[PDB]
Amino acid sequence: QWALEDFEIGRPLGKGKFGNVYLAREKQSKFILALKVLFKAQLEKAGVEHQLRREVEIQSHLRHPNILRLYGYFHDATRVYLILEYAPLGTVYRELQKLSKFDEQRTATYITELANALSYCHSKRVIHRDIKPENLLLGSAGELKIADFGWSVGTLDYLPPEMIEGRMHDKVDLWSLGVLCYEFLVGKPPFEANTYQETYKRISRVEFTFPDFVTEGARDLISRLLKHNPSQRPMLREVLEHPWITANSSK
Ligand SMILES: c1ccc2[nH]c(-c3cc[nH]n3)nc2c1
Repeated sequence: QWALEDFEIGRPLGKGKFGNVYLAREKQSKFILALKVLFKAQLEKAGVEHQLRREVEIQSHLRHPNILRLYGYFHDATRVYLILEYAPLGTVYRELQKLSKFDEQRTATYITELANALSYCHSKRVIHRDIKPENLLLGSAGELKIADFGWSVGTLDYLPPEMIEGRMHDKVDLWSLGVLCYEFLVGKPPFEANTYQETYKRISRVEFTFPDFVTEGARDLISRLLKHNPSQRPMLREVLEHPWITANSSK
């Protein structure tokens, strides 16, 4: 449908191995969006093309306030272009370095927004797996928007024991939500190591601890989420229904 000459590219927004995302405006519509620029070269090279066209599938057909819209795509010679919704307030990653830590009411809200987001996804039998702050965008309202659906069906920090030990995986996303929740509160993930190999162990053995300032209800919720056994992990409903969530989730 589209072409590059339909757009006026703007300030660069992001980097990464495959290329960059830029601000851009659609010529005749004046519409503002984001253009992901991926090199055909590197997509083939790094044997991923299949992943790319799966991201295209899933993230297109999806619709939800807490999921980055994907309006479509197009390619040329050197590259493929993903026409993405644009998110004014950037990544959660950035707001985390900037603040280093989050409060309970910000954390809780994010957790909700995230829960609901994944509710909709699970309902459509799609799982993310790559839910890390580098992947969470903020809308104008300051609201969470899950981007990026490459790995939707490397940094182990976000990956649950089953995935990591290479097993039957169905609940993963709830482990991550646990992880995410801990990261928001403490300022780094609960499984952070210095090496790939150590992290693996730390995760495999579910070794994590709570700095003093982490309130009891938070621990509870996180603890419940970070169970080694997939089956023992709450359902999103319970997470939404948790007393520390509801107590705190401004939204
Ligand atoms: C900083 C500030 C705003 C941003 N929006 C985006 C973005 C990426 C895809 N859609 N919107 N990245 C940003 C980085």
